[PDB]
Amino acid sequence: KLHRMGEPHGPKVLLIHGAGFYWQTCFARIIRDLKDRYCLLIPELEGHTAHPREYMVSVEETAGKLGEALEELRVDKVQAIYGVSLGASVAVEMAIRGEIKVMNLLLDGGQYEGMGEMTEQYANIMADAFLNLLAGEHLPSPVKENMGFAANNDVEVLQPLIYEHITREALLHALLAAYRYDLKAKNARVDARVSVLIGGNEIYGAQFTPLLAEISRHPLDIYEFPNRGHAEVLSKEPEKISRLIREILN
Repeated sequence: KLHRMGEPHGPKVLLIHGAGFYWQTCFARIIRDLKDRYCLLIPELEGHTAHPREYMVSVEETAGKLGEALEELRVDKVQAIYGVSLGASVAVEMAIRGEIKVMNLLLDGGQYEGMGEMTEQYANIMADAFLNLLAGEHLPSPVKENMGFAANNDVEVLQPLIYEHITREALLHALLAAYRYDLKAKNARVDARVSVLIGGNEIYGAQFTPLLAEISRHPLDIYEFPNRGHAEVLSKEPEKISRLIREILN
């Protein structure tokens, strides 16, 4: 389930949303800003739809299926993948598999550790936290502070990104996939230039940049956004993501 907008023959830009998000609300403004010129391809993560017929199994299987959807459209090269949160793990995995050639990765709030048997317990907390946002209830400490929302702006920032018809099972499976992914273990190398977007209020925003740096055959570009938390630039200034994509693609 890969949605296609903008100029079909234009350069290809893939936009991959995160766990609990929705393709159509995550990237509305970005699509509007780039559709004049770019071919925007926007997948739905498994189960992130009104009537889900399946749920996510792993970052690897989601990346594999996406590569097949791209092949359907005869897309074998993309100029950029932007991925937010889990979507950044799917982007990286696409760069590693190599079915499809990837020139640039823009990774916003990626988490790539691989929690092994703690995966279940973290997924369940985060699942509940995210659904609670739909009630306007705040994230539990220390998650709230770690994600960069000590000002209690987590509801105002994240609530608009949570898919309003998401089911807990779908969200949970996506989070299990997110937390299970272990990038270090792959001993991977990517050709893509990697750019990392980091919100300055994310307490551990830079934790994974060393890992990404040994993966890329090219130096990393880091983009810092001050007083911003996890996915805050996407939520409230997606137009800066648009500008950055255009800039990197020149």
